[PDB]
Amino acid sequence: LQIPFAMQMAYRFNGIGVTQNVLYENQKLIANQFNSAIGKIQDSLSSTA
Amino acid sequence: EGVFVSNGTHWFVTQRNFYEPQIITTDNTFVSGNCDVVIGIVNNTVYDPLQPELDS
Ligand SMILES: *[C@@H]1O[C@H](CO)[C@@H](O[C@@H]2O[C@H](CO)[C@@H](O)[C@H](O)[C@H]2NC(C)=O)[C@H](O)[C@H]1NC(C)=O
Ligand SMILES: *[C@@H]1O[C@H](CO)[C@@H](O[C@@H]2O[C@H](CO)[C@@H](O)[C@H](O)[C@H]2NC(C)=O)[C@H](O)[C@H]1NC(C)=O
Ligand SMILES: *[C@@H]1O[C@H](CO)[C@@H](O)[C@H](O)[C@H]1NC(C)=O
Repeated sequence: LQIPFAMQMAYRFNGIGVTQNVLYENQKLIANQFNSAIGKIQDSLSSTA
Repeated sequence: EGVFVSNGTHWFVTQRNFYEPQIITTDNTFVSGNCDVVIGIVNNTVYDPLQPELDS
């Protein structure tokens, strides 16, 4: 079933006892922390085998 | 609980796993802040169940 990704992430936050509005009020921060955390994976794997 | 959906003219809340459309009210929704922060918020009436009582 298709669903917008920022609505999937609100359901996923609601599953850890954190109220949905926490995502929508912080979506920029949460997206930047995610994109930055993915960036560290490439640096980690590139840094050492 | 559940999600907002529209049939193209009206907005309903409904549960995530079985389509059962309900009127959007202050009972089935909770508030937080003003319109300005949220990406993709939309405008609709939210019904107040107390108003028929305040009509008395
Ligand atoms: C979206 O849902 C609403 C409510 O079911 C539909 O509006 C009703 O339509 C019937 C039949 O035309 C009328 O008898 C009711 O009086 C209408 N109610 C209201 C509140 O307007 C609406 O037609 C649906 N939209 C579409 C595109 O099907
Ligand atoms: C939701 O509705 C409000 C009014 O109820 C809209 O606010 C107006 O928007 C225009 C354009 O930005 C401004 O010129 C008016 O001064 C606003 N009025 C108020 C009272 O703030 C708002 O644009 C609507 N939002 C959407 C997404 O349609
Ligand atoms: C949704 O995507 C369209 C482009 O397909 C864009 O014009 C619109 O502004 C977007 N709305 C939101 C809430 O992101």
